[PDB]
Amino acid sequence: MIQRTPKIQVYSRHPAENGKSNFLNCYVSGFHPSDIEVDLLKNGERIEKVEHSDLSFSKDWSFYLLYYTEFTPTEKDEYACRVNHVTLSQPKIVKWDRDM
Amino acid sequence: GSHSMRYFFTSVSRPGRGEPRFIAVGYVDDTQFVRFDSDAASQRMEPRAPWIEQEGPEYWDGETRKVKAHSQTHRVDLGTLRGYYNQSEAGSHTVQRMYGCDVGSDWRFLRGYHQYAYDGKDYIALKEDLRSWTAADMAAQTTKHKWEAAHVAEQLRAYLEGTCVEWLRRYLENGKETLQRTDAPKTHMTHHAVSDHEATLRCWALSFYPAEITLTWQRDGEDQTQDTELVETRPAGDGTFQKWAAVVVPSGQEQRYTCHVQHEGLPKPLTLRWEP
Amino acid sequence: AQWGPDPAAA
Repeated sequence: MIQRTPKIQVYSRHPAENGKSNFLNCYVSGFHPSDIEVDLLKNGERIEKVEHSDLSFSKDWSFYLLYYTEFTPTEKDEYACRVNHVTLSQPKIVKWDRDM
Repeated sequence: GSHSMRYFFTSVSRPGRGEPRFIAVGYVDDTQFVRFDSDAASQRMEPRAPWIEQEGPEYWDGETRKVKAHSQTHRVDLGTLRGYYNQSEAGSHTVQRMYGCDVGSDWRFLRGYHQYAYDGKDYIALKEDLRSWTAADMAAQTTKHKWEAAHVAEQLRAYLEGTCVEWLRRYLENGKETLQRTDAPKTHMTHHAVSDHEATLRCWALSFYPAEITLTWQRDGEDQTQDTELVETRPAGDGTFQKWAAVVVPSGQEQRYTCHVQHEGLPKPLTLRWEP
Repeated sequence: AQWGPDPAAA
């Protein structure tokens, strides 16, 4: 079995402006096999209402998904994406940074 | 510009009980328009763009029939390939298939493709002339001989050069309001100081469609790829795409550096500079 | 629309 670890980007759908509604995305790509666990976190706690795209893949066969939920950013709230996959020894957390 | 219609299929075996998980998706260019998911309640091919909702019950019935048949072909294939590879009944395995057609700006056929994988490795693919097969190993050569004897390439070639193109044209017309619209990138630059001697300049492209874009840095008018970072183009979630490119510069020398943006929605040169 | 009626088995 080929195993390929997921690349992760965490970002907003629209420009991030504190106090104004938006959508938080976690885009996972480049991975194989397709089994993956992806959570969006608010101040370290799992967000319950998270939807995702239908599984698809690149010409190199690696899979990609978009996980997303509504959110309203603020100065003091922290957001992150947590991913686990058979290639990862422990879950990987990527913090949401509005400059990235 | 150019256009394409592509279908993607993924089947994943569930060896302890039942049939594979099967997920199918179809795209026109970078817009998903249909889906099937074996774990969903409808057991129908389902619309995922407004302009395909024009199609009548005949269409939905035919697309469902085809996708269900396909799912059963993968059921059987996962068995067959398990055996070709002398694998046990214990593990989960994956079959992937993608096929489709590209057309040029005149909407005439340019090329077609049909590729198949087992456990994320190449297995069998149609060659560019759509008349013979590339089989990666001896198992896939067994498949190639089956598909040659049953004249599969001839059927596929007639679909890829004809039917695929015709339906692509129908969709581009019917969905013209979005599918024939280009959304130029919305660009800006930001500046980020690391230390007193180094800064990062980041050049942003937001809200663009289609996803194909080029971002490049120059320094005093010459291409600069050293000390650059370019993230993978990513979906915004509202049908458009995003990308950025960054360059690390000596602080105080920002004005030497220019970001250049090419995209189908831009008729003319876009250049960005940190004068701010 | 999809290629039909059904892909050949591997």
